[PDB]
Amino acid sequence: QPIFLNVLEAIEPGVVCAGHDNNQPDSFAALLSSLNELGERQLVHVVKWAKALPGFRNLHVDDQMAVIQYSWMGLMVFAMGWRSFTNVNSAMLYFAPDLVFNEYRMHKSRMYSQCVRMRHLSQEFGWLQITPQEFLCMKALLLFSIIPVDGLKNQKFFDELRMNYIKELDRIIASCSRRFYQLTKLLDSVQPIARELHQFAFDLLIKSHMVSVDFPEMMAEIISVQVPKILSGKVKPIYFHT
Amino acid sequence: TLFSQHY
Ligand SMILES: CC(C)(O)C(=O)Nc1ccc([N+](=O)[O-])c(C(F)(F)F)c1
Repeated sequence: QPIFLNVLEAIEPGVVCAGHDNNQPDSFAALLSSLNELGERQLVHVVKWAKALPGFRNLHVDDQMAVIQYSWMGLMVFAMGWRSFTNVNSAMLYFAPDLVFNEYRMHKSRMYSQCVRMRHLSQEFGWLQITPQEFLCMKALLLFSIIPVDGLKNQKFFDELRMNYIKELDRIIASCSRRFYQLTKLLDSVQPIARELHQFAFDLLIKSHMVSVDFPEMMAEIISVQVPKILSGKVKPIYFHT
Repeated sequence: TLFSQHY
């Protein structure tokens, strides 16, 4: 109905493949190389998607970049959670059509804890009967859920925008009041997962030269420059609940 | 940067 929902549908990215060799047996390096490549590819799509979001151009440019860089892992996790829900009912993790994790890959990548958390996130889509329209509006608000402790270059514009995305999530929800509690809670839970993924990726970047994992240039850069701001506590997420 | 050099 709203103009709003039309937009999110219209701009929602399409299928992104990882380019993985599914004929080669699994190794840590191969799996982790194909996730890194996938990361880069999905980053490109998140950037394009973000810039077409309504009111996004209102932000100062450096806020535009910052916000995407900080929130990217979360958004990925979230959409990946859904992709897994819709495509295979959360029995496995649908990173991409050519990169679907089963438990064995969960263990081999050495991200079993983090993957486990994400499968549970996928299950929540099912348990809560999340609709495609709640998913899209939730995802758009994720982009506005993580900011530097010392705020942005133009905090006001950000706050306005975030406020209006909350409102719009409220419109498409509607004792229904309790729906909001749940979704806000489900949104809150994305952050600790992205944080665990941030640490893993960081640590991995740091040993990459020595485990034969290849990092695309834009990854290495984000993971080394922006991510450590999150892990050091300069950049914190916005939680609905305490 | 490699992000602001492609934005
Ligand atoms: C940087 C690190 C290893 O590549 C990584 O976490 N990559 C990555 C790539 C893609 C996706 N995805 O959702 O499509 C995700 C994740 F969001 F699931 F965690 C992580």
